[PDB]
Amino acid sequence: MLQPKRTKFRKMHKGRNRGLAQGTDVSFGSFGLKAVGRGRLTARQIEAARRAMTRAVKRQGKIWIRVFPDKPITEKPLAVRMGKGKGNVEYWVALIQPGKVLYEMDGVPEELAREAFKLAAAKLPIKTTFVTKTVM
Amino acid sequence: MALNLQDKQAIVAEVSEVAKGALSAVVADSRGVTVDKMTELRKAGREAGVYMRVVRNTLLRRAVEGTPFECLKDAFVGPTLIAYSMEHPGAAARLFKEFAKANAKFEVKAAAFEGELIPASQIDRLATLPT
Amino acid sequence: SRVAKAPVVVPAGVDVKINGQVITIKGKNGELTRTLNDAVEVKHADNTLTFGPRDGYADGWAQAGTARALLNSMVIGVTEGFTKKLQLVGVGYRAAVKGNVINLSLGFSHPVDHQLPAGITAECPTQTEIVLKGADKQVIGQVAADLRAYRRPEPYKGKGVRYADEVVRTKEAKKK
Amino acid sequence: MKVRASVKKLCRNCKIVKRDGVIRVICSAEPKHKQRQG
Amino acid sequence: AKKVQAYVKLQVAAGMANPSPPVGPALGQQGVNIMEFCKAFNAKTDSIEKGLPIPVVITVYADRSFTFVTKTPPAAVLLKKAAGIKSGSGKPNKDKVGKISRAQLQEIAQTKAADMTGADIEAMTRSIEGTARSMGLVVED
Amino acid sequence: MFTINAEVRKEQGKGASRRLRAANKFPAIIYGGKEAPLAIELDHDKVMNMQAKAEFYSEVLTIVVDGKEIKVKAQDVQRHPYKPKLQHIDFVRA
RNA sequence: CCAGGAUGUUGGCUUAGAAGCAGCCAUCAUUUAAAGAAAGCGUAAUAGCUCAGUCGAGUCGGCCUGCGCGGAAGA
Ligand SMILES: [Zn+2]
Repeated sequence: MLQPKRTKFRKMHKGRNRGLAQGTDVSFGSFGLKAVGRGRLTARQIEAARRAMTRAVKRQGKIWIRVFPDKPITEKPLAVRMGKGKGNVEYWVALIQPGKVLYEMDGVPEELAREAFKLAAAKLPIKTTFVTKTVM
Repeated sequence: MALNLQDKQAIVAEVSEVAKGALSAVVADSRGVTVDKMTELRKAGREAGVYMRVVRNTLLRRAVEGTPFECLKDAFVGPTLIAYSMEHPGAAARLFKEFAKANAKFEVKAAAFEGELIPASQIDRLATLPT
Repeated sequence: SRVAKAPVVVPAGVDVKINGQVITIKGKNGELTRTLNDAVEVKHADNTLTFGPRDGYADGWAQAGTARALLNSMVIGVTEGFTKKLQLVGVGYRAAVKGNVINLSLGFSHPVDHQLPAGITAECPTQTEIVLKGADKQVIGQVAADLRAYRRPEPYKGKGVRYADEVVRTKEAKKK
Repeated sequence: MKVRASVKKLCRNCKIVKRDGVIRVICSAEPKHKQRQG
Repeated sequence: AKKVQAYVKLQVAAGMANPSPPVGPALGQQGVNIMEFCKAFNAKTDSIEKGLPIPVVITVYADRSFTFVTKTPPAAVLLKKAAGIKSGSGKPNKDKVGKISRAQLQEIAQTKAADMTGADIEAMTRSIEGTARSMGLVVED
Repeated sequence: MFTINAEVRKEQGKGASRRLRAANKFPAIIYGGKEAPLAIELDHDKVMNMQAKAEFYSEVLTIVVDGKEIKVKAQDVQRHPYKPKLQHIDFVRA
């Protein structure tokens, strides 16, 4: 999966996800999957979403991952009293703001593009929209 | 699908330019016929296998209209097929006449020999003309 | 809509009586009296019957389209008449008609005696073929369906009552 | 038939018809394409 | 020239007169005899040359025998003794493999006097030169 | 080439800008040359289809405001956070 | 709706055999209004289905959006 090979810190606070997103336009490929809803993508959701599109396109073209978890999440198991120290990291998520260019693709037709991201979007928890590279 | 405007203007424009130089253009009904028969009719007229083509009454109407022609609408009723001759004597009427081998005539609605209109009762007159 | 735009013609002798929303089509064979919806507006002019919607209704034409085919078949039934031929495929499957009742032996341990509705007569040119006739297309289609339920042909041999205009596909019996 | 919230048109002979208030998928080339609850 | 009325076509070559291993009873199970495929078949086959896979219609009515009229064989059977090699392509397009030419298959597909559309000896002539290059072969025309 | 009917704005600020987006309209501004900036309110739909063409960002544009054709050029554009709409476009006198 | 829906050619290699319809490739040409070296079912290979002139004016479906639909089964 996708996760920081090294971090200055192991744990991190909650951190609210407010405001819009930055990466809204594609600057690597001709197509790509854009986000519309609000939430967070885990290493599993991102990885699984990549296999879908990457598979719907056999072994041609190229895909990019603009997003990245880089955010540890701690959780306490069952039969555990509240407190007693912060929980332990179980997985890493990535804050996705409305307009975050999730993935991108290039080297394949426009029709095959939607189909690819269509099987990948179903893997994502939040809604998404298909976008095309625009000039300026 | 359909054909774009510019793409249809040429189609009619072509069939019209060939009608201005066509020494003949007989019309008849060709329903229930097979390809083997159509080809045979084409091989008879010209060894090039090209002869007798089916066209709509419209494509022909505006084609016969785009060119100074009149009194031919009656020849355009339902299934219509044209047979013109851009070269050689337009006496190739005997070929198709013998091909249909029909004791009637109705099928061969009308025609236009050398800019001269001719009914269905004249298809035999030209088909019986001596060498 | 479009279908309603095509006025229906009524042959000679075909007496047409309109009473508000009721249509009585009496001709050469039988007499049908159907009641239109309420959004349909039939207009009896010349020797044909036009159809159109009515201000104040949504579907409008959605109803006129049906009323166009309805009365249409009504005229065809009182003129040429409808007919449905159902042949019985299989061994031991015979058929007989004693009056207004049809006896069928579809392997059942007891001969079935289907009762014919209003005006629906049928004979049997063969021990495995029935020919239904009537003036109402809806009825002649229902009766043929009833005898079609007694034994629905299986996709292996087609054994059972079927339709002369029906194509039954079969399949193998699997391997082992 | 296979009933399930999701219903689509598999083959080209598929048809999405509504009856009484329930989306159905009628087929005339493959009884397996028969669906319900859409 | 009419409609459907029996007309199969399964053969391996003109040499094998009514074979068995390749097809056998497969060339006659509806109205053709697995024996008369030498009488009416070789009625003129041995009068020319046996070595080119030549097919043929069937046409059966109900008069026991059949009136099948043999015609021109495939244009590929000329790609093993008229074009060049008989097989062995090695790699599809990763290599130009072999290569035909203009003069080649020129007067070879011309002999056809019972097929081809259009007498234009230029449009119906090159019509038998497409596949000769479609198999990775180069065009020396 | 691309004629875009415009009308000088009567009030600025995000407040007015928002009221424009709620009526199939969006804020704009034409700067450049020695002339002073001018607030402009273009139609959403209209410009929404004009920007669909790459020739809209390449070729010169002609904005008609108060009976005046000002030959400008697309400098920058701000699209909606996630919807296929426009927020504001900057034009330069050229 | 009633129609047509062809031909080179069963395209070449492979194979028991593959012919539009295992699979590698290739995908030009043709007579035309139009027909892909071929969509799905179907054959052991074929066959057989079949999709992509008349009638006479409306039809096709992606996008933005409102209101609804199914998704929705507890004592
Ligand atoms: Zn279906």
